Amino acid sequence: KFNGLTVLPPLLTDEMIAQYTSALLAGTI
Amino acid sequence: NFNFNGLTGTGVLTESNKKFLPFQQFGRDIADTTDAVRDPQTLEILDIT
Ligand SMILES: *[C@@H]1O[C@H](CO)[C@@H](O)[C@H](O)[C@H]1NC(C)=O
Repeated sequence: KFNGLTVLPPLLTDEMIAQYTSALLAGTI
Repeated sequence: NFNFNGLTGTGVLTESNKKFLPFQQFGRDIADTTDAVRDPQTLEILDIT
């Protein structure tokens, strides 16, 4: 849309980050 | 490189689903960037991506 302003996606997507916090919770628990 | 009546912009045009009021000629985005035009010969709305 923008002029040459573009947005890169993050390397770790939201699902994977949810998996990392799931791993941390399962480990903690 | 489209030139609607005074809107000289460079974009791909798409078959929009926007409903301009009868007197509104071109659409505008939040940050003052043109999003759509009314083709003045067929009163249909084209988006500019
Ligand atoms: C322009 O003329 C064409 C016929 O050549 C017609 O189909 C079209 O509706 C006209 N445009 C407007 C805005 O009436």
